[PDB]
Amino acid sequence: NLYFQSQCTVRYNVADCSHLKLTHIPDDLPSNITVLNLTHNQLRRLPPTNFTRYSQLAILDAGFNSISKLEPELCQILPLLKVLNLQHNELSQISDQTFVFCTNLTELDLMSNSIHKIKSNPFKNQKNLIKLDLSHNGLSSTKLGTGVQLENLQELLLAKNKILALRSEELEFLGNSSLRKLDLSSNPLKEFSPGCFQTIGKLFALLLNNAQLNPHLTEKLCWELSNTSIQNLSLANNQLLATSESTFSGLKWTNLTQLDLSYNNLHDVGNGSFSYLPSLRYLSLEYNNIQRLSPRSFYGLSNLRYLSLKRAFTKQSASHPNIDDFSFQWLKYLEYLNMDDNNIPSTKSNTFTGLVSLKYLSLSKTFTSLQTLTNETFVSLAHSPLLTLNLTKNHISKIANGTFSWLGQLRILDLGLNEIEQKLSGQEWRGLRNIFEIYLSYNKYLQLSTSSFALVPSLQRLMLRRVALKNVDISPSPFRPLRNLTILDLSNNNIANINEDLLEGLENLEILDFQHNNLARLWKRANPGGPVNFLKGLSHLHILNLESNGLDEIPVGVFKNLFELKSINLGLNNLNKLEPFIFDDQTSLRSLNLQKNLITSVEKDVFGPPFQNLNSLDMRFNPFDCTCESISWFVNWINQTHTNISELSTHYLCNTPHHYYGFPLKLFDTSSCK
Amino acid sequence: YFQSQCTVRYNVADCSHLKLTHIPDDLPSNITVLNLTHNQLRRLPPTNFTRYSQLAILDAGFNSISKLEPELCQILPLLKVLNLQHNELSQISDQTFVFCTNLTELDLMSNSIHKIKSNPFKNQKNLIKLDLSHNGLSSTKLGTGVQLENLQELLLAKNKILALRSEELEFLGNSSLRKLDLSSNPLKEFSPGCFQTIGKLFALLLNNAQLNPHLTEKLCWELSNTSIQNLSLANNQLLATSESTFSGLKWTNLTQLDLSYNNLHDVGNGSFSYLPSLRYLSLEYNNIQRLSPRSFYGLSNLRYLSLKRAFTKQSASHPNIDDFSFQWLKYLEYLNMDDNNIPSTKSNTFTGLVSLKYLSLSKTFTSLQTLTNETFVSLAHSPLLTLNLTKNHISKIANGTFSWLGQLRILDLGLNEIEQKLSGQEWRGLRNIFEIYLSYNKYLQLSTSSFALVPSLQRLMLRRVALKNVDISPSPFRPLRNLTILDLSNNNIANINEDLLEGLENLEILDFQHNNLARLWKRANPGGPVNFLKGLSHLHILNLESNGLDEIPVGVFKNLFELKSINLGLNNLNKLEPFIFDDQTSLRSLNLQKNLITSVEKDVFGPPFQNLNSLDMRFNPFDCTCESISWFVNWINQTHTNISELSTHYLCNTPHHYYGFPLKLFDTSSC
RNA sequence: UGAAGGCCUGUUUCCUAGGCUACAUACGAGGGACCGCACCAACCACACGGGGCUCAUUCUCAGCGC
Repeated sequence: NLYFQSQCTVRYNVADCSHLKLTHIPDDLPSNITVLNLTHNQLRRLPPTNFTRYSQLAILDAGFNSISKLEPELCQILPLLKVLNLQHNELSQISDQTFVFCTNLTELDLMSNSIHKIKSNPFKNQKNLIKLDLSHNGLSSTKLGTGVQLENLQELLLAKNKILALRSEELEFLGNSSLRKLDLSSNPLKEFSPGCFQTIGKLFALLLNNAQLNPHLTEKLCWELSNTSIQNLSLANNQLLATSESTFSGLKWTNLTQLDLSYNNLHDVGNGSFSYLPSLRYLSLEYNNIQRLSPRSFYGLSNLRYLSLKRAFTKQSASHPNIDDFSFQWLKYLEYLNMDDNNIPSTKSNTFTGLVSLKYLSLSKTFTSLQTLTNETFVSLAHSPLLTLNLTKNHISKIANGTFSWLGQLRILDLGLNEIEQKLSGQEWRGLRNIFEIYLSYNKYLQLSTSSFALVPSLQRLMLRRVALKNVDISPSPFRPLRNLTILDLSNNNIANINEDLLEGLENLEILDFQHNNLARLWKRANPGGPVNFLKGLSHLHILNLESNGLDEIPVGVFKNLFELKSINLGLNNLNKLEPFIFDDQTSLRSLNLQKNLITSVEKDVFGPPFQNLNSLDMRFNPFDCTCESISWFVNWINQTHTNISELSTHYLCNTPHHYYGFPLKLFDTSSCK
Repeated sequence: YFQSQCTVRYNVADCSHLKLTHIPDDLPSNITVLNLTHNQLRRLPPTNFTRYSQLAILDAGFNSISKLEPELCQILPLLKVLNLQHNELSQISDQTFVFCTNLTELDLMSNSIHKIKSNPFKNQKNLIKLDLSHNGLSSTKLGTGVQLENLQELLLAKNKILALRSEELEFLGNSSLRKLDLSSNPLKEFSPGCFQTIGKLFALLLNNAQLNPHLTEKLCWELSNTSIQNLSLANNQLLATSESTFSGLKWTNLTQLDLSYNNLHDVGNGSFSYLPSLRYLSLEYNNIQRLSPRSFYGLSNLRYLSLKRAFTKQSASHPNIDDFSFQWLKYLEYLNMDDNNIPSTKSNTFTGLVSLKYLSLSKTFTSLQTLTNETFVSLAHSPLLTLNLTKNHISKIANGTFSWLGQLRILDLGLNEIEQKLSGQEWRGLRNIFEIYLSYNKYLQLSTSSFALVPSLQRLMLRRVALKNVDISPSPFRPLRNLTILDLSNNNIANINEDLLEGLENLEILDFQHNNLARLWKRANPGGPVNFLKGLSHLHILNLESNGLDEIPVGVFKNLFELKSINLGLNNLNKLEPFIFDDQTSLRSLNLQKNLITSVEKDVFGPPFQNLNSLDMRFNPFDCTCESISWFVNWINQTHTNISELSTHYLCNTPHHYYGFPLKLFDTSSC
């Protein structure tokens, strides 16, 4: 799509003029503008005179053009300039006089230009520069001056260049400038001269992603990083195939906080390799090939508070990863441990010993040979105040009675996307006196029973999507004990029969999702038994979704006294007949969806009440009757209501009476009908 | 959806899928058909049909009928065809079919007649096609005297017949059976005289009958000395064959023989020596391991043969057809050989095939990758007329590979990995070529002398081949004086010199889609607007879809008086130069869907609209003002042209007061 | 010259991604004889949009070297 039209859509002092194949600078624009998003055009230069119209510009974005030369007069003509952007342009030379007049500049970007060299003090007048960018413009020396300059610099970026080493002298121009992010990623460094980083005033973060490092190189690097204030350090995308004690020997004189080692094919962690980081707090090990772990692998990290292991262990191949017991006895303050995407065979009897502060534990798709959660696979976690356990995608097939007898402090439990297939006798949840949510969606099937949920009265949420439930109509209802339940998602299970005892006593329920369950027959005027009213006394219902159940007649009385309903979704059904006064008690309705039905007439004795305060209505794809007797009131309401109706003009068509087959509803003439 | 009283038609009252329980009577008395298929009827009282004694064929399939009445026949004396499949009948008494005599076809397929003991078909002297397939029978006996004199097509599939007694078939003494279906019956015995007892037997189907070489040997020894012409043996355990396997067939004028789906493993030496009249043979979906020059010995009269998926799979076990394999099939004319794993063609494989005309090789090879000047020496003595060679991963051809097939007409080379510069010598010798199929290859580099050696070409397909070197003078297509179709489509042609297509006076179809030739058409004109459609006066259908066009030059359609279809969909046309279609008066089809057209004026669309039969211009941001669409909307109100999806896909995206307004609903009076 | 880039056009691939189709299979009702219809679900197939990426040959830079 396009419709970029001729002139650019000018807005409130933000004149975006992207993708217009411009060649000149537009001048007609008001003199009160502060922004010029000139991105994505084919300009050749910026004459500093064609901007005399508006000396009110604040930020200039001229990225994605073919600018080859800037002029010093541009700065003085635009004295209120703060941010400049010239990425993906074709500059080649920066003279000593170019940036002389720009002094209110704070951010300056020159990313994909071609400054192969710089030999001057061109940033002298830049006492307000905060974020300087030079990433990917083919440089070969980090030197940008000879005296202490850029006093208030804050975020320097030098990615994708041809820097070969960091001389001690070619960085001394940062004597008293607090660098808070020094990006140097993807620079083929080969040497770190002594004093290379100590010369900077303050250094906080440092990015050396894709810098082709090796253990020797990073050893020299770390020996040159000591005795500074570094706090974040990343080493992604390297050849750090191994580590030992001497690898990070230099880091002992720093208050390091983060350390990223992702994407290194890190193969074997040496014994005590982190003994020198008693302040590390955020560690990553993602996407590597750790073969084994020993109780010395994490020795000394007595102060960690986060750790990721997502895809950290070797692949499946007959080579299988092996984390031996007592591996985490040192991480006495750890609280989060992601362990997704691994191939650990199963949990041993002491794996998580000593983790007396673990709170959040994820295990999504970490196992290959579990298939059964017995009462001993979690004995190692008996001493951890857990608050979450993500266990999706493990091909779990069955659970034993009292597996979770240990996690007496758990809140959320995730069991979705497995092959659980058993009768929930109710003893599986033994001990979870503090459970708060349980996630069972996407399993094979479960056979509920009267005493299934009796052991977890404090439950508050419950998800049973696509689980193909059975034995759902049993008295008393298995849900009766859950006095504190609020959400229910008993959806996409295909429930043929719903005894009306279900949901009795769940007074606190607020969300009920009951889609794709083919409960059609239950609603009937033919009534083998009196029309079911399972929505008996849930007075706290807000959103009730009964979509795609082949409904064709809602009994009168099912919505009686549910005064707080906010959204009703009855889409994808066969409703055509609408009993009078079905929505008499729904006055707070804010959302109503009856799309994709067989409704032919929209009368007032049904839709008045809900229409009285509606904010959003969706009733498209319906064979409306285009006669004033069937739609006159509706069309009037459409003419005089402020409700948000989506796709009004195109998806409200009458399939009758041919004289109007295709006629837009809103266009229906109503005058001569009374 | 829509159900209601069934949609009655001209004396054909279809009332399917209505969950009926009674028989409708309101229907006229001039009806001849009742398609009562797919309902829930329990039975058919022969009195509720008294209304119309004019019925001719009754279709009561897919119901729950449990009993019919003899009075039904006499109440409906003009009944000819009956159908009761997937019903639940259980017993056929001697009096049920007594009054039906004008019956010709009778079907009782999925009923439950576990037994029949009477002469119930006595009054059936007009029965032609009787069906009893899949109703749980255990004896083919249907009577005791010669009955069903004019029977013609008997079916007995999916039953529990265990053998064919000589006596339990004698009720067909003088009835010419022309199709005796017995598929999927676990036969174990063939008593002597089993088939000779029938008057005449022409075809016989024994599909899925669990046969073995011994069983079929006894069968064939009991089939001799009859008039059988077609015989099928699909889906069996015929794991091997020898000379004695078909020893009995020597006394028959057999014509067809199907052996598909048998895991047929090894053809014995001379195993077909007894069929000097076989004319249509099949061997599909088996596991022939090897072929010997004796494998087809004696079949001196064959005229068709399929080998699709006949050879063993890839596994290190590879099929091997040795040389001189077809020296006996001196009258063969068709040979399908799809889906095999023959490594390559030897130097004598097709020797002796001096009558082969149609040869297919679609996906038969695995290790060809190069068609040299010797892979077809074995075909030097065959008047071929087709060669299907798709899906062989061919990578390159040598000069003069086709120097042998001097009588070929159609050549198929699509769906391969051909990647070379067509120097022009590849087609050496094809002085009679008629069509060449090159679509779906890697890429070809054309040259001035590419097609110079095949002047008699008439069709040419170059779809998705990613052409290069297309603008060279003179055009490589210039020599093809007889070309008619061109399909130079989906190749992305940046530059088209206007010399191309000059002299192809006989061209009728040009397909030029998905080629992003946008720039060529331009008013800015680096060079004068290209007019490659210079003098093709025989053009009928011209498809230039999806090329990012935004301005057609004036003069490109001048004097092409026979154009019948123009497809300019999926472009960026918004501006329409006056009088672009002045010479297109015979236009029958016009497609301008999915464009940026905003106004439809008369000085452009008058002429084409004058005689149009079909127009497609949907998905366009029409201007809903009478100045832009008034004439169009009037024409829509007063024209008989076929416009598809008129009422829903012709919406104005302007001027908001009408955003979404159906075009046809646009009021025009006050303009 | 080569190398390098932003502008429009579009070619291929990749999914994701939706809807619609089509197929077997299943849970149900209801009728029925000793196994045929409606609702629903998932399944895979087919057609077509929609989201990323990778090529095209044009419109124009520079930096030259000589």
